[PDB]
Amino acid sequence: VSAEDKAAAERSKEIDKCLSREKTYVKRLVKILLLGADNSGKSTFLKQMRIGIHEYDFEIKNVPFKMVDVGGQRSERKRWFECFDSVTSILFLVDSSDFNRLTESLNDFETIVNNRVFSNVSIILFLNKTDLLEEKVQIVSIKDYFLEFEGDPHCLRDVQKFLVECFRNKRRDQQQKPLYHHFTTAINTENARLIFRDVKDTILHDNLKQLMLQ
Amino acid sequence: HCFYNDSFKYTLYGCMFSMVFVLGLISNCVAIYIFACVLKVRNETTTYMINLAMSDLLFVFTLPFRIFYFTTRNWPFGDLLCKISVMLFYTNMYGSILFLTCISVDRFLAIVYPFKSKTLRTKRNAKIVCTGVWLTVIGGSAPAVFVQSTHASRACFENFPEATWKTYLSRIVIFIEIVGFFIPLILNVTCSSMVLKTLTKPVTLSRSKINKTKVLKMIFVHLIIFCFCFVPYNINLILYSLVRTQTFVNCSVVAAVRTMYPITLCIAVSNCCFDPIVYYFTSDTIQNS
Amino acid sequence: VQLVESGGGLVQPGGSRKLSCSASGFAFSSFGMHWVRQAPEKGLEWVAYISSGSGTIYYADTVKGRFTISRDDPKNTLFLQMTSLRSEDTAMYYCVRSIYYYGSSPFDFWGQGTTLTVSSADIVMTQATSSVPVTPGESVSISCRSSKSLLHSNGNTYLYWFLQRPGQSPQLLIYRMSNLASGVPDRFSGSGSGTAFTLTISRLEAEDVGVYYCMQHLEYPLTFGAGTKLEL
Amino acid sequence: TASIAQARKLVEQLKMEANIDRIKVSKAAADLMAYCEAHAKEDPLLTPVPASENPFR
Amino acid sequence: ELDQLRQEAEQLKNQIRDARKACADATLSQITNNIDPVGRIQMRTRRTLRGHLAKIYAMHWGTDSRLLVSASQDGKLIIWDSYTTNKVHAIPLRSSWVMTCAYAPSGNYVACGGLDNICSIYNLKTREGNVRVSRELAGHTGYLSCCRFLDDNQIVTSSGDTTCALWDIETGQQTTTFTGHTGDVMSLSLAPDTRLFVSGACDASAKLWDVREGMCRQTFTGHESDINAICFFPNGNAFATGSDDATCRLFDLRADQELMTYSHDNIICGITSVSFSKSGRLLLAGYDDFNCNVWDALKADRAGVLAGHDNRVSCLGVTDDGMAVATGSWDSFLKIWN
Ligand SMILES: CCCCCCCC/C=C\CCCCCCCC(=O)OC[C@@H](O)COP(=O)(O)O
Ligand SMILES: CC(C)CCC[C@@H](C)[C@H]1CC[C@H]2[C@@H]3CC=C4C[C@@H](O)CC[C@]4(C)[C@H]3CC[C@]12C
Ligand SMILES: CC(C)CCC[C@@H](C)[C@H]1CC[C@H]2[C@@H]3CC=C4C[C@@H](O)CC[C@]4(C)[C@H]3CC[C@]12C
Ligand SMILES: CC(C)CCC[C@@H](C)[C@H]1CC[C@H]2[C@@H]3CC=C4C[C@@H](O)CC[C@]4(C)[C@H]3CC[C@]12C
Ligand SMILES: CCCCCCCCCCCCCCCC(=O)O
Repeated sequence: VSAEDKAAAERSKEIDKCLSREKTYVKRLVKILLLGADNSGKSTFLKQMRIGIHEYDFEIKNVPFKMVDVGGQRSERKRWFECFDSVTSILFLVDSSDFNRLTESLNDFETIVNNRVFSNVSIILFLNKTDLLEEKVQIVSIKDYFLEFEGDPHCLRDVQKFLVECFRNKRRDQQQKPLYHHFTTAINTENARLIFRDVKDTILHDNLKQLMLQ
Repeated sequence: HCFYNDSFKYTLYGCMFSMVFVLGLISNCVAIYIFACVLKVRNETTTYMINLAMSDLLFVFTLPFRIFYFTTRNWPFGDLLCKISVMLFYTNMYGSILFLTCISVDRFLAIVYPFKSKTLRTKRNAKIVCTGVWLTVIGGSAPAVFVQSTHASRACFENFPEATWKTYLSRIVIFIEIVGFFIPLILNVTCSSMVLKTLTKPVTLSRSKINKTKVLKMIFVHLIIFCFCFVPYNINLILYSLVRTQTFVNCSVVAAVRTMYPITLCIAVSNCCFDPIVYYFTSDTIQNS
Repeated sequence: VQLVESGGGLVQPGGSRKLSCSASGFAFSSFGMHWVRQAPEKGLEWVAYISSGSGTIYYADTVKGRFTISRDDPKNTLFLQMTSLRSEDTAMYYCVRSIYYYGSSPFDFWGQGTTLTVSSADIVMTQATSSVPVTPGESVSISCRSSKSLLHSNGNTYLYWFLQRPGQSPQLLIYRMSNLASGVPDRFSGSGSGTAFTLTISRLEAEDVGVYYCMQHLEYPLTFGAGTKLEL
Repeated sequence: TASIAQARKLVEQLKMEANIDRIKVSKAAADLMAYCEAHAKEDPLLTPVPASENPFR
Repeated sequence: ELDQLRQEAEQLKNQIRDARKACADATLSQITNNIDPVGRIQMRTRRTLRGHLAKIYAMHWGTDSRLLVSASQDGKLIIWDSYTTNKVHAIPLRSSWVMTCAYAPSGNYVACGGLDNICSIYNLKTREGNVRVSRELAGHTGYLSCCRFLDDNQIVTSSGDTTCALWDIETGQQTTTFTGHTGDVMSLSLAPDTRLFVSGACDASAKLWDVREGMCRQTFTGHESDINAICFFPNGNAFATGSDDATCRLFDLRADQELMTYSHDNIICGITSVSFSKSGRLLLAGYDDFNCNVWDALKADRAGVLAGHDNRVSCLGVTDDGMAVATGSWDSFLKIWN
């Protein structure tokens, strides 16, 4: 080995040192894929939590989180656009108070969660603007659009149970990961915690299978 | 001189040890087959299980010499063979404890701190710790070759003079009982306690997502078996090493210790045929064949 | 790209001094640096080397134990510290930048120098000539010889050709015995064998009178030739 | 209406694509075979080189 | 009006099919049924190149047969030396979603692109000793899926908006646009003389394109699913295609037909990439079950296997001397076989 070869080897080792510096952060990040409709409170949801393919990096107690917003670009059917198979959870936003588009929202929900690429990814479901739901149910019954409602059309509990159970039936038979759901207002304060606990439970669930205990 | 009658041990050992050699030879080897070309999964837990299984097999392959000596009451080979046999026996007995404590610490690390342990749980650290354990349990049996073993029938490792027991062997017993039993017990108990406390709470799963009862039962049995097969032998070993140094003068306790020592060391050997049944051949993922 | 040196002057025997060099216009932390020296009315010779990342440091046999080299990367500066000075150290000092990887050119830029006045297994490069008159419009040839083969098992030959005009710092003409540097007209050419080398100039014109030097880079220390003068 | 022009353009493209010369399949097969045979001595993967002249030695 | 046009289109399709029927006097298997096989082929791993942090998505060789560029989804390009396994360059990208890379035939520039709909061009030989973005080319409305150099200042790209384009780098404006596909375009391949290219799209269709004109010459059909790979025979008179229906096929330009199909009854996985050898006698393919297959291109027989990767073989390449093969897979390693 001559002198110039030794110098080149040293240069290569320096590049390796930089890559090994970055690996530590790379192997500790949690990714979450955001999905919503056109009129859902997506912008206010992002804004009131002090946070093309947009990205949003932030932090909770000690974990680094990255939210990937596709921004309505999911029109690619199946070819090889499903390259988000390294995420930990898919977070859906739905507008409960607008009954007239619930069918469209349900169709969009059923088109995604039943794809083989997302087999081992959990789903979180936010239902938004509940106070407006209370205002609307008193006037307009939810029975004029769906015939499967059973109970008082003026009671919040019945309609909320109906919405949750109507969203759950669309999922596949296989049960590897759960389905969380929350009734949160447009801008609350526990949203970060609510995502944090639901991600911790998913990771613990996967560890329980990684240790041969189950 | 306190009169004790412990002549029953010679037929107590040679019978049941034989049974263990019958059982521990077929079970553990099957495990190797299942870990050779049946399971085809590679992570930390498989590393620990394969090391534990091979350690138990090495322990198995040493019993016949003890059985033959305890039945015939004659050892016409020399000092080197007896020293080697005893050293292999005890090294393979005391490596299993560390290979179980490692699994307990790994479980505690993976299902109590799930975020702060995405960098601390890799295969390289598994191999590093395994090499550390092997090196500690092989390099710890260094003074087993610095004593006179054999004392037409020539016994070995029996009827030691009272001078030896208080100059070279008591220190070895202290070393083994510090770095070999107390720390693993503390770590295992504390970690399993924290894991059981965490999983027993109506907050830390997905609202009856899976059958947590089976996990709780398995983690509870894995602690009782460990905490029952090993503690009596070490307690009685401490008492025995105290008696042989003439630190206890009462005849009742001396006779009790002497007649109880052979009753234990029979439970602790039987741990060779509990491990391949409770750790695997019970988990569903390795119950695919 | 610019390198500016400072710290020259007049000293007494046994004294100490510190030379500094400031760089401007490139990535200073990706290059290694050399300190090179020229005596009054003599040829060049190499003094010291420090690498990128401060990993390796090399000295010469006549400066070991007295001189010291260092770099400050946030401030983009190079330092040479000198103690126990002698009458043999009166000279002009140059700072050179070098980068090593597969296919690079390691001696492409030279500084401007500072003046200091004070009150074997090495490979020998001969350059047996000293001067040859010429006239414009014709061609010129220069040859050099070495005491050891400069060809390696990897198929490379380590030979460098430099030019120095009156009143200016040197510059690189050819690297690795056949490669033409950047910005150099292609009248220049180089060739040779394992121990005999030739540089050829076609259609000799102005701005080509001065001293031509050759150097080897097989192994430390780096040694220069005596230099051939070309006049019109 | 864009549909009529689109259909006309498609028809014209089909007509243009439909009027190219063609040769027999056996001639193409023979040409491919001849090319493969005329360069068989210079394929370091098909005909391995000795270890003295290998750059990944 | 429109019905008459559709009837004319049907008649033209019938004429094309009949003309393609009338030229098939004999098949390829009968002609090549009297020659020796290649035997058994064995290859070994000379080097392994480590240092990417995530999956590997593309690679390309230099024209000197020594230097390589590779792209990962951690947002990095790396330029490697292959005789010594040294790293020559490392480049961080502004957009982490990358899909393809290319290496100029002179060694001065590199290019990349992905889910940002832009093609980025980087300059490797400056006077400040660092690599900086020479240019950004924008104008597509879908993700970029391939790019290949023609010169220092002429490039060709294909996108998921069902279009291909030829750009002039020195000005930054599109020069030619190639349209006609119905689905997203997945791959390109440049001819040896650089006067034609071929494209394959998600309509089970391939098209032959002229460069100096901007029109479609011929259309090739016969597959039954998506097409993921394409390449030319060494002499520029045939090409090969690979689908996710677990078959490969060989098409000929002058004969305008399909010659041979490469498929086996024990393969039910799609194909990610194909390539040829220097003489064109061996055909190499990479599958979704982390294996590579070497076929005899004149007989349709399996002549060898390459195994040693762990997750999924995503890319292949053969040098311009036929002296090494490089594979890259989803387990973040590159391997060199010889
Ligand atoms: C990190 C720790 C690794 C564990 C390695 C332990 C290696 C031990 C080395 C040699 C074995 C000697 C251990 C001495 C303990 C007691 C020996 C024994 O087996 O019991 C006494 C027996 O003879 C009969 O004694 P007498 O009453 O004198 O007949
Ligand atoms: C002192 C002598 C007689 C004791 C014998 C030492 C032997 C049995 C020990 C020493 C080192 C041990 C090895 C250490 C590491 C491993 C790797 C593991 O993946 C399989 C078991 C294996 C391969 C062990 C097999 C048993 C082993 C070879
Ligand atoms: C006094 C001596 C004997 C105490 C020894 C305690 C041993 C059992 C403890 C100390 C260090 C611990 C290890 C620390 C780190 C890890 C890495 C992880 O990937 C697996 C668990 C593992 C490997 C732990 C297993 C248990 C461990 C090895
Ligand atoms: C005798 C010695 C070697 C025993 C060591 C026991 C092992 C299992 C103990 C010792 C120190 C411990 C670590 C101390 C601090 C932290 C930080 C906390 O945020 C996560 C757990 C973690 C990372 C602990 C994991 C378990 C640990 C590694
Ligand atoms: C009686 C001593 C027992 C030996 C086992 C415990 C000490 C050795 C284990 C140290 C490994 C801890 C970290 C792994 C190394 C690494 O991070 O690279």
